[PDB]
Amino acid sequence: HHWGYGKHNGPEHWHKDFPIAKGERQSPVDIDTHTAKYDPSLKPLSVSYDQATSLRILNNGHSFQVEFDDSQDKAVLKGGPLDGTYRLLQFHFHWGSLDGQGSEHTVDKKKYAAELHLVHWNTKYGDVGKALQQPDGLAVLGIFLKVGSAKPGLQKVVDVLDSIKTKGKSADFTNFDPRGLLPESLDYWTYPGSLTTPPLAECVTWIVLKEPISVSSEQVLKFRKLNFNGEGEPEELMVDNWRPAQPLKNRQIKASFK
Ligand SMILES: NS(=O)(=O)c1c(F)c(F)c(SCCO)c(F)c1NC1CCCCCCC1
Ligand SMILES: [Zn+2]
Repeated sequence: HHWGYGKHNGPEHWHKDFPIAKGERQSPVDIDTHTAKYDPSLKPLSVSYDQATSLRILNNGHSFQVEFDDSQDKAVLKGGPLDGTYRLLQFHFHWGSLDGQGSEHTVDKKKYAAELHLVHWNTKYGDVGKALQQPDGLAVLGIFLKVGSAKPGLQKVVDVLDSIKTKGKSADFTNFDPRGLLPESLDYWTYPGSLTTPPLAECVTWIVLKEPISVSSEQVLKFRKLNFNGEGEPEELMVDNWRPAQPLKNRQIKASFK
């Protein structure tokens, strides 16, 4: 609607329209690495992206999102903390105005320049809209971005952003391989949480990778040239589209490693 990221419509306002914003399993959170307990019962994640079919990229006025065909079992996530199979629906990012900010999760209070979310839904619920109504409906793979060397697998995304500068713009984006956005290691933390944007539904198993990816200053600059506004309204750069850390409450963050 009118929710967004500014002073008058940002995260501190969302609770008026979405009261679960003050719920018991909200995301993101700070990852206290000394308190997260290694769980030797967790499994390696299985990330099977070999058959992914990207379709389109879209400026939705909050972020940009790369969508996939999830009408069968092509790109799927399973294992780790998950039971059953989760299909990849879309990925999007959160980023800052300055490199010292932009991530939603934090690690010992450290903020990363950006955070990538690969959003998957549990096939036992048949469609994403049903899955949003279930505590185990979605699995989101979160990957930190730091600024350093370019990520070559990101360049195709960055090069299309000028064709989707404003809200409501989209572009075919076929043949994109999300495998090129992953770091080497799949070591992760996991905890039960929520969407980080309205409706803030408490339906997500979070899987946050420990190893960040590096992206170049030029790449992240291109994110920051996007607009929150649509073609013809005052220009508002799309930056600082992150929700800060929420109370952990009665949750445990588990580590897959160490
Ligand atoms: N971080 S996240 O996964 O919760 C998320 C955002 F933070 C976003 F800012 C966005 S962009 C605008 C939301 O409509 C997003 F699509 C998602 N993805 C989902 C939320 C919207 C509901 C539709 C389908 C689930 C994906
Ligand atoms: Zn997100």
